[PDB]
Amino acid sequence: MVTIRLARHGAKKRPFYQVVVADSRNARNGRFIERVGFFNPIASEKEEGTRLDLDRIAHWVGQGATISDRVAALIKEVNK
Amino acid sequence: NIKSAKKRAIQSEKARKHNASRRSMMRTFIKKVYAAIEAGDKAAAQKAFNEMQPIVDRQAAKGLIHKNKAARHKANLTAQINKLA
Amino acid sequence: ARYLGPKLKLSRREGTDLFLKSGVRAIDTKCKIEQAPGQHGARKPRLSDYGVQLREKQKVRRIYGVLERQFRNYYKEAARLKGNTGENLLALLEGRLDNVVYRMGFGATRAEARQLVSHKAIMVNGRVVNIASYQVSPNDVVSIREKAKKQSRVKAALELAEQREKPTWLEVDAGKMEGTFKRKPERSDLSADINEHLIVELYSK
Amino acid sequence: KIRTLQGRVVSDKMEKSIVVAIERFVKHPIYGKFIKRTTKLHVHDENNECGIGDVVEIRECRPLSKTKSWTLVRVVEKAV
RNA sequence: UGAAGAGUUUGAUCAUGGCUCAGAUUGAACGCUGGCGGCAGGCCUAACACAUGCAAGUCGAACGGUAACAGGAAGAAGCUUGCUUCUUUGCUGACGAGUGGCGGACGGGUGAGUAAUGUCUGGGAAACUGCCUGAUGGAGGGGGAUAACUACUGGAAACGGUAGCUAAUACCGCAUAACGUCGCAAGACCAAAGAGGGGGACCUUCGGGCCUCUUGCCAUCGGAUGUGCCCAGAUGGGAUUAGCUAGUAGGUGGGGUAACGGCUCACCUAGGCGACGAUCCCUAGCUGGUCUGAGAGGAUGACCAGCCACACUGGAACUGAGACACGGUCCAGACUCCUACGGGAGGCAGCAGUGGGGAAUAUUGCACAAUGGGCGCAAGCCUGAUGCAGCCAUGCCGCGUGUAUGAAGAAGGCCUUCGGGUUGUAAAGUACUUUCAGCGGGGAGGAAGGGAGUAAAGUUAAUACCUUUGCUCAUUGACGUUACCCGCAGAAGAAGCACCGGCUAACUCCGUGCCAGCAGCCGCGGUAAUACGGAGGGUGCAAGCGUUAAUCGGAAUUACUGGGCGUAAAGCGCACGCAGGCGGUUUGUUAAGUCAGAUGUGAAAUCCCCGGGCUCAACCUGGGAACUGCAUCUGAUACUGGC
Repeated sequence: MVTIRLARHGAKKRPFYQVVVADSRNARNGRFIERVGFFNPIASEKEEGTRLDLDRIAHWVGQGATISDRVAALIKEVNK
Repeated sequence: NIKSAKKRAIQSEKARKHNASRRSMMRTFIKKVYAAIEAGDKAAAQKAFNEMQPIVDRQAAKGLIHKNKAARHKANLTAQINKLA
Repeated sequence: ARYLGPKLKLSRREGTDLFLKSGVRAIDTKCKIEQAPGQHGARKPRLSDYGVQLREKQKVRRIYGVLERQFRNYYKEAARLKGNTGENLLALLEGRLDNVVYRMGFGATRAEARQLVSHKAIMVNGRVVNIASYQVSPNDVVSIREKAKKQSRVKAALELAEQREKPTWLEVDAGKMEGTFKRKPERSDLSADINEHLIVELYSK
Repeated sequence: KIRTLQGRVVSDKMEKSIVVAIERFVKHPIYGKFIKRTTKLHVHDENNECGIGDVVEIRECRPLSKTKSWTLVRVVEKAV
């Protein structure tokens, strides 16, 4: 059961939040199939927010994986 | 308490009085073919073979013996009737 | 931790005035400085090289106020990317916020500057910084906040700095009490081009 | 084919099998000297004409019995 | 590419040689002392047992029923007599249990068992997929019980036994037979259910029909992760441990599964493993990695990611896509609590607490607000998950315990070229200033969906209901004395501990007189002991200091890198044979060794190296190296191997 999701990364105080394609078996953030970018809450001196690989997500959505709502609108605002 | 074991303790006997009944029934219709090879005639044995397939098909079309076991039982007994004189 | 207790014993062991109780009590010494650390030294002299190496290990870090663990942590960044550890370490110790606030004239000592940094009075890149373990970036701004500019101790620190020479690797406008740090200094421009053979072998084994 | 080797027969006591000896051809991982190192395969043979001390050619396959994942191809040299 | 060497046998002196040490790593331990913020760590022992409470529930948009709240209806007309009480009824929004469904196999805990056909790396062929999310069709109608509830029989009761009622999207047939399967063949076989809303024309007990939106049922073929099965190549130690194996090794007939196979039953054979180490014992879970050192090779696999195995103990079964099933079933064992004497029921190696076993290891913490996962068409519910506080110097990191004034040196001590020196500017008393804590006033961000509006030819019957990405408005917070900001008091709330002959930095007075003691090593102790005691002074680390242990280093002290055998350990009395190790001088062939170039794999994290942000580093991370390998092609052909 594969899905495209915004994964919990860096937990306490300053998290990074990576976006991944992964299988719903077992763990919340265990094994993944492709890591496609980062949400990154920090804008301090940097333009490195909301990044996504538009070749890799298109190779999964509607052709093997589902998409999570917290990524389903991110795909339209990538590094905007 | 309840979980799933309390239900399974009564519904698995209700299944043993339906599914395992048909397992034993099918095995009896199979045993009745090994008698028909002692009738002195090939057409009397072919009569008893098409008396046995209709219960093997009932377990194959329902998807309990469809992967190999139906094709194995049908082939094994087809060879015993093609062996007659 | 840091050292506490009698102060003249410190200037006596360093053989040098530390600006500790150094008003009219500094004039023509008569205070055992440059004379008598402890009380003995002339009758059964051992002259041990381990003792001079131990003396260098105190000497090199106490001037910056940094403790052993802090000093070996800067040496870890001097010993990577080949040797020349005495010149590469100099750039790290001279880049400290307590050293830079002292070179901008706001303290009469690095400890007085470190104690002005703790008192929330110093801001870097437009925001307040209260740690001396910071490192200043080149062509970046260092400034003092309004509620500290008229303090008699800070007034006397800028009054001392304007009676001395200027460090060329920074600039400060006394009409704003603000300006920029240009670069980390060079060991041959901060003093002279010489070899010090102990500091290049210091610490470990 | 995935793996194909040549080796020497050491047991012919079987009616659908033989035991074949093969070499590792390996550098010792710390003492650096080369060694032959003889390892055994139990090989499928339904013809039963190859015999002890003969040289044989063998191919790797799916399991045919327990400890039996190789089958005979050719008799390479006859030892009489 | 990184680079610690020294001490001791003796009259000794050079060699040789045992012993021992400085360092790094740790979840560590004892003891003395211990101030303030942060990140991490906090039963590696008995795999020993557990009081109290909580850990996986959920759905009335299937529905027999009604615990609860407010309403609708019907009664008593209540006393609780001026209100909206009491008692019924599923009418309605709803929902304590019951039927039914989804999921309970994950999220946590742990290293006992296991030297393993377990596990990792790299490949392989005979093998799986409920749900999720597509794709083509069906979408008719019946038959048969029962829980809840009510009684009978026993108990105080959990609850056993026994009669009766009754509903279904539950249970089972018939017709149909698909995108399924079979015989030459008439043919032979496997289904299924609606439900909530809305409305144009017309009918209407204006609920119903009909149409239509949202969402369900049944069959079959995909999408894509992951699971079973097998084979090379490796894994702690050992041979003054040598034999071990009747399902073991192999054949010949019959069976079982989703598939492999001595998986399994029977009839026959004597094989197989083992010195390149079987049998057996102690120890030990596997990998990414971690990590000592000059490096090799080991050591070490707590934390984070992925495997194995366990679930007090042993052994089975039921059910499913999936179980030799943590907190399920069931039998038996070992241990325990409750009794009115019917007997009954358990297992915290989950989260918090408690007792043993020990050198030794958190609160009987706040809430579900958000986020994940489970259920729900959805508002929601569930959570010791998770958010998010405490306790403990166990490691590391940022930051402390404030400033000025003070004598040819007060009083005391210590040592007196008896002249002075020195603890010490330290103290007294006198004045200034507060980081950190304590205490106030202000005060975020984590908040969005949801409630209402607006808009979208939304899917329709375009702006009813409903519904969604944005937009306009009122709002939803456990943590919290939070992040951050400004103030209110007072130096107030704060400094230890070894070390001082030599290695080894700090000096040498008196007492004791081989005692009393010291100690890591050398060595010290009988009348000035630089080594003990007692001293005053002096050095170094520092919320740590001393005193140890584990695992390494120094250790070449198991020798690859890198030894010893004339005499400092050991050349075995000599010749014969031999698995293995080495092999003339050339041409031709092969590409196993080797070497070259491609396609892969060596996950994410990480040392090294280059960029960025948190007040710096740690931390959070963008990138490049690297994991020297192991596979799948293509290629050179000198030399070792093979021909």
